[PDB]
Amino acid sequence: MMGPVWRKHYITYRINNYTPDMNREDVDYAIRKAFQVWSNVTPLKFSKINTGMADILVVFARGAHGDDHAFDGKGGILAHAFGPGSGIGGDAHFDEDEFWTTHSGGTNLFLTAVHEIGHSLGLGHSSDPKAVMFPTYKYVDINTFRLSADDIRGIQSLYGDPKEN
Ligand SMILES: [Ca+2]
Ligand SMILES: [Ca+2]
Ligand SMILES: [Ca+2]
Ligand SMILES: [Zn+2]
Ligand SMILES: [Zn+2]
Repeated sequence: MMGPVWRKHYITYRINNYTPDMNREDVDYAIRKAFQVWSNVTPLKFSKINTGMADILVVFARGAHGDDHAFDGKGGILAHAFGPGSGIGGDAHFDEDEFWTTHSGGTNLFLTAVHEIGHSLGLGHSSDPKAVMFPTYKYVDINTFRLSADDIRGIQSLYGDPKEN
């Protein structure tokens, strides 16, 4: 049996609040590129909103932060998201007790965002260590990063593929 999927292809997101670890512009870029990774291999279209309320709310929070799952300080769980649904549904939370970066020190925001957004869209983990949904964090360069076949197969078993033209 499968978890719930989004039942719409236009999905909005809003950045709740910004970590202080990085330039604001880099936060915006990383989340954006991360939605884009999944846009690239489905029909889904994501758009940022600054006011109102959105499907996927992106949050930086430490400790207990108001849902069913408290963060565990620095290290441990880096972040978590919730599968498609209303409300908390689809949201992504990043543990402020990490140090989020654009590089291979601390924890790389773009690559964790890709993994959390995977969950946002309905994916679970992968047993393939090449998949971005593998539950262990490893750095790879952003220019070079690609989804695995396994990641691709799982997202597209959910939303199908693109779609021209
Ligand atoms: Ca939501
Ligand atoms: Ca943690
Ligand atoms: Ca931090
Ligand atoms: Zn949370
Ligand atoms: Zn995960």
